[PDB]
Amino acid sequence: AASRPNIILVMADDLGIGDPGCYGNKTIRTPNIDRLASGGVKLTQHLAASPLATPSRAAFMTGRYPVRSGMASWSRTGVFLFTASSGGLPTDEITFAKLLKDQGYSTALIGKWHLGMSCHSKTDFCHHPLHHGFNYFYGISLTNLRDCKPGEGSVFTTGFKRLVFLPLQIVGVTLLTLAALNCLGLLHVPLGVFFSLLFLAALILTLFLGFLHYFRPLNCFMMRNYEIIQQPMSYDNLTQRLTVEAAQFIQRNTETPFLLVLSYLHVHTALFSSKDFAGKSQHGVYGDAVEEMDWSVGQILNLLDELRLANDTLIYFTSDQGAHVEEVSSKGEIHGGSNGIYKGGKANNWEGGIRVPGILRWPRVIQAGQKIDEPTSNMDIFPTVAKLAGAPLPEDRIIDGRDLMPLLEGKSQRSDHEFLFHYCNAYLNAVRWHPQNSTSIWKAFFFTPNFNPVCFATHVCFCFGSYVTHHDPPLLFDISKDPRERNPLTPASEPRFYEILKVMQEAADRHTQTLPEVPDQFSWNNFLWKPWLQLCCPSTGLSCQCDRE
Ligand SMILES: CCCCCCCCO[C@@H]1O[C@H](CO)[C@@H](O)[C@H](O)[C@H]1O
Ligand SMILES: CCCCCCCCO[C@@H]1O[C@H](CO)[C@@H](O)[C@H](O)[C@H]1O
Ligand SMILES: *[C@@H]1O[C@H](CO)[C@@H](O)[C@H](O)[C@H]1NC(C)=O
Ligand SMILES: *[C@@H]1O[C@H](CO)[C@@H](O)[C@H](O)[C@H]1NC(C)=O
Ligand SMILES: [Ca+2]
Repeated sequence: AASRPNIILVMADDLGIGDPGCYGNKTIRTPNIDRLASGGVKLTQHLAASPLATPSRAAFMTGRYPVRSGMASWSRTGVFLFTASSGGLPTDEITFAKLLKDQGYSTALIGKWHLGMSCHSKTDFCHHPLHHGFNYFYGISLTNLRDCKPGEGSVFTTGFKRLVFLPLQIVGVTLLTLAALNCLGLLHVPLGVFFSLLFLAALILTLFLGFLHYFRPLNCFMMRNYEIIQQPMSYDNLTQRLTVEAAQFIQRNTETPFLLVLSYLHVHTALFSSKDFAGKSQHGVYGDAVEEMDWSVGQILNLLDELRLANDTLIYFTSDQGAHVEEVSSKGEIHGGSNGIYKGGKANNWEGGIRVPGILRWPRVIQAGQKIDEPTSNMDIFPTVAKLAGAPLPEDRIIDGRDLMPLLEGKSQRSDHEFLFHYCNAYLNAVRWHPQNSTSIWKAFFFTPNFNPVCFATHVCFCFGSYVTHHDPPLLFDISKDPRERNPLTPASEPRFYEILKVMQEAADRHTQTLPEVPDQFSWNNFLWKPWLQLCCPSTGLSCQCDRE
């Protein structure tokens, strides 16, 4: 409360809840992170506001549901894939960084943003971290992907199939058959038609070739504030370079309260390690990466000790969302991570994607070794940190996040989340319910995905319909009793079935009455590659090579 301690927010990319040591895993080496759970609280029911990178991060930064800022899509694209697109965290939203920055904190973002860059001009940076509360930024505007490192890139495959291969095949077959018929004297085919097919194939093929050659350079680069330092992004000691920038930040603020947000690229698809982690792993390169990530955390702790700030510094650890279930290469390699006993993962509202690692450590205040089980949200630190810094919560808008200091200081035993909603981009998927006078977790599902190999089909389940199956009355679970979420409830729990789904179903109805009309930050105009938005470090246009790193 107006304490003004140092705040370190550490967010791992896609790290499953069932991967760290302090959570069940027995083979992975996540020491420094366990050396953070034993020193404080371990959230056992930490819920990310979304299964995708962009919206989850959007919710974290704002403490508001992705829909309030219109940072969730209705299409199959739930995250930004082009640095040169105009969609981003709304210029009118307020991040906890801006909040802390106004109270005089030194703010820094090290690593991944994934909330847009510019709007109308390549340099307006309307959505850049420096126009959302951060004084300093070292990292990447978009996100790490297979395509950022030559060896895979099956991120676009589904589209490559529908947009290039298949039509390339229709044209091809059409031309081969037209040639046979014409050659057989069953049809006269004018040169003008063969020309039209060749032309169309050349065009589709050139665009596809263009895409393959430029995607990586135009979308995978390193930045330092408003400038490109490395294009394309190199993996030479990436996790190490983030740490140094993080470490260097803390150090230049040993006497000023500071806010550090370390958003690692790990362990998002396209794993990697330094010379020091390559090989020794559990379930492959992923483990090699996760364990490298942990070495980074530890590196920051020892610095906190070295500088004697560890005692008056709030540290938090989490993952933007669950580990990727359907993430396996072609030559075999099984990536993605694990979410333990839980069902689902990255891209669906099944615990495995909603649930997630949540750790808090503040020596001077939080009782080390503690363990909370009440339902907590990804959006909860926005209000928690605002208080810590004495920054006032915004009153012109609603905040879904709930301060969690009373829960971590034992001043309270129940979290203010008896009604949590689970969206799937713009689509209101599930709905949780921790009844006031009970310890049961009622979870309804207005719909559910449709796991591909009975969702390796499209690489990621959706929220649309052609891959979604609605329910009426709403399907219902009781994660409190059945966490594994491997058995719907209707027989025994039938004495209050229609009863509960009446109190829950109303929530959504009364809830959706606070969802204002806001622009779709994920519309086609805000998601598509805009040439005039492309940052190109060397020359002008598209031939951007950079490495000031
Ligand atoms: C006050 C901030 C205004 C930001 C928007 C500025 C729009 C005009 O700015 C111009 O936009 C062109 C198209 O993107 C660019 O090619 C020019 O280099 C840029 O100067
Ligand atoms: C974007 C991909 C579109 C694929 C559609 C291909 C339709 C076939 O192509 C069309 O075939 C006609 C007769 O064979 C020709 O007269 C047309 O000029 C030709 O464009
Ligand atoms: C530990 O992690 C590996 C992959 O990193 C995974 O295969 C294993 O299942 C995890 N252990 C648990 C808790 O299931
Ligand atoms: C560490 O990063 C530096 C960057 O200059 C590089 O020279 C070195 O080889 C890296 N360590 C590795 C991967 O051996
Ligand atoms: Ca992610």
